[PDB]
Amino acid sequence: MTEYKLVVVGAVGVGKSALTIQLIQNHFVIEDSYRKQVVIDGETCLLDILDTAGQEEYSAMRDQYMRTGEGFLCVFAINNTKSFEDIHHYREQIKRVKDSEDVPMVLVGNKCDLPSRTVDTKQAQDLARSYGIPFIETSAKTRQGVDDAFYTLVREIRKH
Amino acid sequence: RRPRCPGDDASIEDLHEYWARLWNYLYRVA
Amino acid sequence: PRRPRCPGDDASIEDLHEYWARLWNYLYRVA
Ligand SMILES: Nc1nc2c(ncn2[C@@H]2O[C@H](COP(=O)(O)OP(=O)(O)O)[C@@H](O)[C@H]2O)c(=O)[nH]1
Ligand SMILES: [Ca+2]
Ligand SMILES: [Ca+2]
Ligand SMILES: [Ca+2]
Ligand SMILES: [Ca+2]
Ligand SMILES: [Mg+2]
Repeated sequence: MTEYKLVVVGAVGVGKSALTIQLIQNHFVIEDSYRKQVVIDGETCLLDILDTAGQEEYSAMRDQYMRTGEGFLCVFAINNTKSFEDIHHYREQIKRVKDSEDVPMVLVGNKCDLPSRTVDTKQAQDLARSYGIPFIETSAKTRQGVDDAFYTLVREIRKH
Repeated sequence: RRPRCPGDDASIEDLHEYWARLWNYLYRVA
Repeated sequence: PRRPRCPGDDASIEDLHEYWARLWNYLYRVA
C-alpha cells in the first residue's frame, strides 16, 4: 500500500479543515491540495485526504466517497462537549458504510491549545480505549500533533 | 469552485492530485 | 486500462461522479 485514503469526520467547527490545511501546506489560517507524500516508519507513502464538510445528509454518493476511505479520523473539540457527544454517531456511520466492525480509526481531540476545556483527556482516553482505537490530542493552530494524528491513522491501516 | 480538468498531457501524478480535489468537491456538492 | 476522458463544463455532477469512479479505477490498475 503506497497510497492511503484518509477521511476526516467530525462536528462542524471542530477544525477538520484546519487540520488538513496544517498537514498539506502546511500552515494555519483552502481547496488547493488534498494530497501529500511522506515517510512513515521507514517507508514512503502517498496520502489522499477527504475533508468532510457541510451538514450531515442522506446521500448515496457520499456513502461511496466515504467507502473509498481506508482510514478515518474522528475529530472533536475539547472546548465543545457536544462535538465529543457526537463521536459515537460518526463511528456508527463509518461502520455502516464500510460494513465492518473493525475499521482503521483514530480519535482526535483538537484545539488543545485553548486554556478553557470542557472535555478532559482521561474521559476521551477511556472512550478510545473502549473502541480499541488510539487517541491523540492535536492543535492545528500551533501545529501540535497534527502529523501525529494522520500518521498514526496510517499505522492503523498497516496493522489491518 | 469546480476543479479544472487535468488535460490530455496530465501525468499520473497530476491525475492523482486532481482526483483528490474532485473527491472533496463531489462530497461537498452533494 | 483505459484512461477516462474528463467531461467539459456542460457536464453534470453525475458526469463528474462517473469520471471520478473511472479515474480511481484507472489509477488503481496502472499502479
Ligand atoms: N485554537 C485553535 N483553533 C482552531 C483549531 N482548529 C481549528 N480552529 C479554529 O476553528 C475555526 C473553524 O474550524 P474549521 O476548520 O472550519 O472546522 P471544520 O468545520 O471541521 O472544518 C477556524 O477559524 C480556526 O481558527 C485548533 O487546533 N486550535
Ligand atoms: Ca441528499
Ligand atoms: Ca444536498
Ligand atoms: Ca451529461
Ligand atoms: Ca452521464
Ligand atoms: Mg471545514
